[PDB]
Amino acid sequence: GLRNVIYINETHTRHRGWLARRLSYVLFIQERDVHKGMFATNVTENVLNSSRVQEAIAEVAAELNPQSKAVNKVKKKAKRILQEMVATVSPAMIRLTGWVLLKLFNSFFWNIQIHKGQLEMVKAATETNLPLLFLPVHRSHIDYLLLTFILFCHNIKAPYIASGNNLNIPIFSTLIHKLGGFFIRRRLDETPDGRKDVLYRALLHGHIVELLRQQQFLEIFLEGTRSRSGKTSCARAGLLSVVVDTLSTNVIPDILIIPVGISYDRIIEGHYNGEQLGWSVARGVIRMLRKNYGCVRVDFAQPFSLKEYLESQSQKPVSALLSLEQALLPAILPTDESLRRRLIANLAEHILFTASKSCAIMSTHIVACLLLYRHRQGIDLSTLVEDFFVMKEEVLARDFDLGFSGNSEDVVMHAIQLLGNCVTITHTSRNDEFFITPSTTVPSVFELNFYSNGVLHVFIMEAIIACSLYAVLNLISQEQLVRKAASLCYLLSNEGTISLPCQTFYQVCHETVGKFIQYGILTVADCYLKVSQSKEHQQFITFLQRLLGPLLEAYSSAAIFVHNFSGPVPEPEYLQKLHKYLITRTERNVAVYAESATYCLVKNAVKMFKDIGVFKETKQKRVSVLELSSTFLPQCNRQKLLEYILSFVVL
Ligand SMILES: CC(C)(COP(=O)(O)OP(=O)(O)OC[C@H]1O[C@@H](n2cnc3c(N)ncnc32)[C@H](O)[C@@H]1OP(=O)(O)O)[C@@H](O)C(=O)NCCC(=O)NCCS
Ligand SMILES: CCCCCCCCCCCCCCCC(=O)OC[C@@H](O)COP(=O)(O)O
Repeated sequence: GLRNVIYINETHTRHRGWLARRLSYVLFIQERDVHKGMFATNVTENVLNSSRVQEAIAEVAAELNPQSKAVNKVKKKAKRILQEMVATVSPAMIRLTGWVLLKLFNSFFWNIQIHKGQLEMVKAATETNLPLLFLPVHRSHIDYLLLTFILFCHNIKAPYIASGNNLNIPIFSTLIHKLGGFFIRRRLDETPDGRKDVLYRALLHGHIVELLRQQQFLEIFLEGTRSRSGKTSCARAGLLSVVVDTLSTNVIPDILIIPVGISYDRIIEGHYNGEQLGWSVARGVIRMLRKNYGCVRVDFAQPFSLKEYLESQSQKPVSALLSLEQALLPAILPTDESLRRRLIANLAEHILFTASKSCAIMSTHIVACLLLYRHRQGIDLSTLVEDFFVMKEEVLARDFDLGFSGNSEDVVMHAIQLLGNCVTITHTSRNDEFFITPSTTVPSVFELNFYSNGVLHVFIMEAIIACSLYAVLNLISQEQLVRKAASLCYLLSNEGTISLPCQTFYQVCHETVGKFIQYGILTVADCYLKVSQSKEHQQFITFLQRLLGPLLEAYSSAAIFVHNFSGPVPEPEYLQKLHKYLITRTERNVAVYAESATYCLVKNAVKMFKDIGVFKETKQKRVSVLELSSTFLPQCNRQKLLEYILSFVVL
């Protein structure tokens, strides 16, 4: 029950015949319904006529005086900001781009899958007179080309995209402006001379207020950048404040929010090893686009009402105040605007979770997951083909989408040829069957790990309970397992979203222990559970244990570096000589999983220690210098902090 948006023969057009086939596409572009009338107009004028904006202008001028006829200057400046900000969509441009993208996608992709039922909802959300808001998860640059192209090819008007100021350059800007992309500043700060450019912020508020008030569609990537790790990073609540404020003020009745999940079998950009490790370009871009990449699946979550969601928050009698340190450390070592911050901050996480949990699991995702953790030593095809069937069922049985179908053999054989850089395909003695080992080198592994992290979010919970199960043992008391698991969540907090922000970890772990008894891995003898001593269950427990190896090893070997920490140092200088150590631990062959040396997990560990408050952040001259906290001034605390993390990791 799917749809391939790129698959366009004459059957997708009205006119038919030899000629009508030969020019199939050009007709399909002609038949699309996009006119100038259904786009917001008089935007600059309406934003410059705003009573908030003119008052914001009125006071910024007032400061500059010894009558006050300098208003001309600030007003003339205020205009120029909107002149570089606002977008101006041209149906002519959109069609002609859509045509090109329909050629190019059909060149360097195999297909782009859409579940009709998910879009038939969006076409019901469209035909109610409300402004929609599309919140995808940033992974590759192609994300912002797809989201629009998918809608354009179902007779839906292109959304106005919130774009980084980087792209604002001559020619390339005036193209983007005509394709809906409106440019916004980074940090919204002219200079540290001024506190806040009240004018710019008021104009930015006004623009979005106006663009929503005219019932147009908005596209915001809540992840400031695309993910280097290959999993959803920390959500930014920058613009969601601007969009919620619009509702808070009562200038528009309601907004619909649509989480989107775009999964790639192979991202055009490829591995991020170049960053994670720490003429000739244009040649590289030719070398880039001449390669083929795999399948794509874009998954739209159910549109929900922000108005109702914001009411639903006011039904909660008490909010979550517990600190990451106050959760963990006491178990290891014997308001007015702050509520408003948390309120909008949680929404962003709730969205990214919903989006990330829509993303379809790919073939590469499943192959990498097996190759890294299930085997590593490397296996002959037949065993991997039989496993690829077994894993596929494990994913479907947990209610997740697959971005592949057909013969397991062929779906794996396709997926190998994408991982051809990491994977080595050889011939074994007295066999017609071919052998498959992955790379365990410094640079190659990161590519396998990156694509492997695609599946991590399906098993992330069961893995925490699987690690905690091993932890508690060194006839389990259920309370202790939940209590122990609950911290391993607070510890791996920064690494990624584990569950919905609206419920506590205790409950999530209780439910996931509740799942293990339903599967029948744990059974009843306060409650006393026993682990099923069955080959299949044990190998699954050890797979789930192994799966979190890199994510614990890095956090362990991070604390091994803290053991000897000399004086206060700037963080950007520290992170490099912490990241050096983890590379040096592969270089010497001390670190087990070479995955751990990735730059992403280093930032997570330091932010985790900064959340725990081992390093007291005392930022100066616009950089974070790390002060070794009074609690962790002695050695015996850091010793226990090291001993603790070691309990979860298998030796
Ligand atoms: C413009 C943008 C950069 C703003 O984020 P930022 O400036 O980096 O983040 P800050 O926390 O410094 O934002 C400052 C303001 O945001 C608002 N804000 C940020 N987090 C907030 C939260 N949790 N609750 C309420 N308001 C919040 C406040 O009004 C805050 O005011 P302040 O300056 O007095 O603190 C925005 O782009 C963003 O972060 N999110 C969208 C990402 C994006 O579209 N990037 C382009 C690539 S497609
Ligand atoms: C049918 C035709 C479809 C029309 C397609 C038009 C698409 C318009 C694109 C608008 C401009 C892009 C949107 C903003 C995205 C953006 O700003 O990406 C850059 C950052 O996130 C990532 O930065 P980094 O990872 O640090 O390089």
